[PDB]
Amino acid sequence: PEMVRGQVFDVGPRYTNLSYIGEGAYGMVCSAYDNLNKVRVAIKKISPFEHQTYCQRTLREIKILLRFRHENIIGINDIIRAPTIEQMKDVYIVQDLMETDLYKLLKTQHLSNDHICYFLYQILRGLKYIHSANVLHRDLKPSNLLLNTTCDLKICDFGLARVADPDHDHTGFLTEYVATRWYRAPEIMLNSKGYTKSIDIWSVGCILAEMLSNRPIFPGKHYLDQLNHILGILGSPSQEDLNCIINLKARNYLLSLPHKNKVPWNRLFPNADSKALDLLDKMLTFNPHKRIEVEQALAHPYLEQYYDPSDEPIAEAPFKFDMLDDLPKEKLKELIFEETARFQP
Ligand SMILES: N=[N+]=NC[C@H]1O[C@@H](n2c(SCCCC(=O)NN)nc3c(N)ncnc32)[C@H](O)[C@@H]1O
Repeated sequence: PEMVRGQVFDVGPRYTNLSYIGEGAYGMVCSAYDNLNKVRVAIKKISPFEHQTYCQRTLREIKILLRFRHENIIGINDIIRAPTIEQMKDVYIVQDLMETDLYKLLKTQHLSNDHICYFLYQILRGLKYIHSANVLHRDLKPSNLLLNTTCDLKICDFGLARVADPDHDHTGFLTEYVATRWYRAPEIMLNSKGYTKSIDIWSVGCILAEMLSNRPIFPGKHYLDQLNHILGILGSPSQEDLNCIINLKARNYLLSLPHKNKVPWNRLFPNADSKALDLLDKMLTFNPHKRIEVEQALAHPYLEQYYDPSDEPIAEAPFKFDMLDDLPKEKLKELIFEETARFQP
C-alpha cells in the first residue's frame, strides 16, 4: 500500500502517482492519476469511525452528494473502502481535481469585476439547486468553494448540512453554533437554530463582500464578537425588525445598545460596481424575512449577463425529512458501508 506523509493511502490499483495536498482533523487529501479515465483526480481519505460526530458528518456528505448532480456542486466520482465492515477503517472519496479554492485565491489575487460576477453567479446557481432540494449547506465560506484552471466553481463540504425546517427554527439567545464565525448570520446569535434558507444567503453576502476587497467584511475575533462587527456596519436594526424578534433576551440586548448608523457600502467599497453593492445590501439584510432569496438574487441586474432560469436547474426530488442524531457510531458505520456499496468492487 502506498503511503503519503505518514498515512496509509490504500487506493490501488486504479489510482497511482499520488501527491500530497492537504490535511484535516481526521482526513487527508491527495491528488492521484486515474488510469481508467486517464486524468488526475482528487482523493480524500476519511477516518471517522472512532467518533460519533465524524460519522454523522461523513454520512451526511456522502448521502447528499450521491443524490445531487450539478455543475456547481462537487461530485463524488468513486468511493474506495474495504470489502467488509470489519475491515473498513477509512473511506476514500474520489472527486474532480480542482486547482484552488476561493480562500487561497483571495489571499493573493485581486478579482476583476467580471470574475466577481462570474463566481457569484455560479455560487447562486449551485445554491438554487441545493435549496430546491430542501437542503441547507450551513457552512458556506471561501474555503468551501473550489475552482479549477478555467474558473469553474464547485460547492463542497456538505458534512454540516441539514434539511430545512423553518417551522422549528426559533430558539433562545446566544445558544446556537451554526456555520463558520465570519459567515454566520446575526440571527444565529439571537434566536435562530439555522434551519432556514436565509442562513446560506447571509454567508453568500459575506463572500461577495470579501471578493470585493479581499478582506472579511465581519472579522469577529470570537463567537460573541461577531455581532459587534455586523451591527457596526449595518447600524441599529429598525423598530420593525425588532418587533419580529419575539424573544425578550434577544430583543432587550439589542435595545440596550447605543444607536449606530449604517455605514454606506459605497464608502466601504469605493471601487465596486453599484449593482454589486445593491445586491450585497439585499443579501446582508439584518431581518431574515426581508433577506433576498436565491432565485431573486440570480435575477438581480448585477447578474443579468448570465441569468437564465431554464439553465439554472433544480433538484429532481428534495429531501423530505432530516435523517442521524442519537445513532451510535456502530450504526453510522453500517450506514456509511451501505451507502458506499454501489462503488464495489
Ligand atoms: N481539508 N483539506 N485539505 C485541504 C486542501 O484540500 C484541498 N482540496 C479539497 S478539500 C475541500 C474542502 C474545503 C477546504 O478545506 N479547502 N478547500 N478538495 C479538493 C479537490 N477536489 N481538488 C483539489 N483540492 C482539493 C483544498 O483546496 C485544500 O487545499
